[PDB]
Amino acid sequence: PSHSGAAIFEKVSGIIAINEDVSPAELTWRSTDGDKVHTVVLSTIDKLQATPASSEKMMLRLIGKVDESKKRKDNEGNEVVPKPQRHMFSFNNRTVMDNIKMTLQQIISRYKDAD
Amino acid sequence: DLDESWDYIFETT
Repeated sequence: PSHSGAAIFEKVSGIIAINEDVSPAELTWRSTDGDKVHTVVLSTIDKLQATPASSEKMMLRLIGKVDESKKRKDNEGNEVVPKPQRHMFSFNNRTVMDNIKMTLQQIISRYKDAD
Repeated sequence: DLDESWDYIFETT
């Protein structure tokens, strides 16, 4: 029961679990009932963004890193061909939803500066 | 039509 919070993905009520055992770590999400489960590494994330506390609909959003190796954004105009990754999760509490974002900020901030 | 709006709710604050 270390590092976890009620996270609803794809309109599915489930609990999320962060694993900081490895460098890139791992964020597991299992349905509350028990049937659907998804796993996505947090290291892949690049930026963190969520809805304001005032917003009646409490939800978080995670943006992945862009591919600045093959993709090209022209020289003066930006001609990006692909698009960055962006996944959001529905929560039912500002405290829990805040515990996830606050943690994700440290996971990436520690792996983004360390390199 | 609430798909595009979904990006705004997360984009801005």
